[PDB]
Amino acid sequence: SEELLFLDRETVRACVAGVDPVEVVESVLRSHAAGRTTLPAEGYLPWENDQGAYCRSIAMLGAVDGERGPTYGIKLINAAVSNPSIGLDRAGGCGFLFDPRTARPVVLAEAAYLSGLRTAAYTMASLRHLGPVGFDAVSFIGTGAQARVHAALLARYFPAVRDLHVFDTERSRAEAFTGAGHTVHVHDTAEAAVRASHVLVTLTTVDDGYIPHDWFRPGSFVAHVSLDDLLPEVFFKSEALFVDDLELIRENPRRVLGALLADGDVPVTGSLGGVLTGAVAPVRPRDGVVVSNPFGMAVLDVGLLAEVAAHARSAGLGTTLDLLGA
Amino acid sequence: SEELLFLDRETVRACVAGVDPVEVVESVLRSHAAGRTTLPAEGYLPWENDQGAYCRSIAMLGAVDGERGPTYGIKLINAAVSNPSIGLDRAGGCGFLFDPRTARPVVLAEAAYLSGLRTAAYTMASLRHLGPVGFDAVSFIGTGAQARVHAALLARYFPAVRDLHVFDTERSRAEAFTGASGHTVHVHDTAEAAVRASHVLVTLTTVDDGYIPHDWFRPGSFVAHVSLDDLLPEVFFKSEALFVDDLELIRENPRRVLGALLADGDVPVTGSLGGVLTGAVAPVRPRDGVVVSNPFGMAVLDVGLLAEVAAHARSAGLGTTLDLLGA
Repeated sequence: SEELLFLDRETVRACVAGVDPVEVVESVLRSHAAGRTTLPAEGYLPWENDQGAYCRSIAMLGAVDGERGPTYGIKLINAAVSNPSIGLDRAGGCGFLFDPRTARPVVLAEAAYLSGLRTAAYTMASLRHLGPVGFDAVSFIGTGAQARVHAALLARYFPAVRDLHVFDTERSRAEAFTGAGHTVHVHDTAEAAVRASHVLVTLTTVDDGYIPHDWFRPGSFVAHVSLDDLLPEVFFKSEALFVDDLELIRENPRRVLGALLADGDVPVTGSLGGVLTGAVAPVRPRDGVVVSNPFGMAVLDVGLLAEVAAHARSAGLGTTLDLLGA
Repeated sequence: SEELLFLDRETVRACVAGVDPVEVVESVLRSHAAGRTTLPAEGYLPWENDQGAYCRSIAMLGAVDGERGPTYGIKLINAAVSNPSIGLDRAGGCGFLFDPRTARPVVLAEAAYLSGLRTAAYTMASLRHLGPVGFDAVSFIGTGAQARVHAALLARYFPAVRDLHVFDTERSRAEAFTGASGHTVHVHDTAEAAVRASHVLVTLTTVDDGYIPHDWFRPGSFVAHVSLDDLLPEVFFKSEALFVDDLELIRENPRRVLGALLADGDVPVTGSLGGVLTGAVAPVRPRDGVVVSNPFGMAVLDVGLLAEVAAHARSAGLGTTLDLLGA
């Protein structure tokens, strides 16, 4: 017999509602800091569709030798730059978990929601350890699927947050955004949104940097999820600068922090994993801006899918696919 | 709005029955020779299970611009060396096709059978062009899932083959091996005895060290080196001819004996089977020596075959729709 536990997006959502995704992200970060994760070279398949738009499949294997037992899996994320044009999310795809004994794929999950949830759970972990204590407002630049899942996790982990201050270059999207106990304030300018609070999450798709140091209040934090919004001076003038994995950042010099690392020394304080293990002291905002610049690690998605699968099994959720059919 | 066409093993089996897998492999090999493929590096995740046995996941992406236009996909194939000793096929996994316009996964198939089928189809293509003509015997070293599908394709593509000469380090596996209905199986008690019993050998083991010297081969012999680590270096060096699938791809995996030899100096590589199929290199059939075929294995062949299977499934009304989103 050859079987797959199949978890569609609505099932993955239900499982995430029933587990602690921030606790899982912190556990995998501690495993990674201890050299107890494996992130092999990605499979990368680029092409151009018939309307000459950039398309790709990225196959991201990962292993966690973690705080329960070993986990093995893959995240497969595919994107077409032309998808939004025809009403589709840019990215879509699937994740598997592998049986430690037999290496068989035993779980298949929709993965594009789980990818956004992983990113938001890292943001929450970063705010817990490195953010201002007690912030009651958050600013978003960009108000799509990523803002919705960040807002959902703010309601779970930061109930003091009652006000979201949003800007989107697509004004109609900003006006449609409702969050998750949240009053939404739509601003005419990115500047107004940043100045309206002590906590910024950038969730754009921009290539050109535009956020100067001057926009931040003293005692501010930015989760640089979109990776190309902050001007170089913000990194150099930062009160503290925390990454997920400095080697991943250095290997991606098309993003501004990676580009700066190739020009010479940058004042990187450390990794959030380093903070979680006690290898580096946390720095919360006081006089300046604390910058969090995570590249994103598929070992987080593998760790989250293992927790989601364990929940699905004990709660009898999802469908069994027979791979043979007899 | 996120639907997969799901093809289980028996459904894939049914589809392969109605297509020409060797014709599909030859077509993709010609596309590959012309540079109308993309063959990224394979993704590799190895580990040690709690029995202490070698396990791995291999993620193999590929693209072909061929008979159905551009095709994109992946084979995810995982193996544990311990599986057979607990009564499971060594390898299992899944394949996808991607939409050319959106890149979304749109077909999911069981892949272990179709993996074996692709390997066997390349063996048949290699025998058609580079084998002895009219051979009526084949030897196998290793008698598992790979040998069963090789025997299935011998029955279709080389009906003259009446006798299979087999050896397995576990004789119970060799005794269990039947081939297809037109085959007589002769179990031999050593790998040498199996090799000397015919002029065509397929190595289907999971060994890491070479043991087959040049001396074992009759003159006018052929070896399909599927298992990649069975032949000693002297077999490559003394070969009457030596054909690869992709010489650069073999170069980039020095773990395997041919790759290792290319690292150290000159090896008499004749060319690729794709090169034979397009006319870039002359075929050499066995005459006085041994002809060696050493295919590393290329995902573009899996993607081409899965595209042909998926088109057949649609036409036949086979497979089930999965919803990736739900209610």
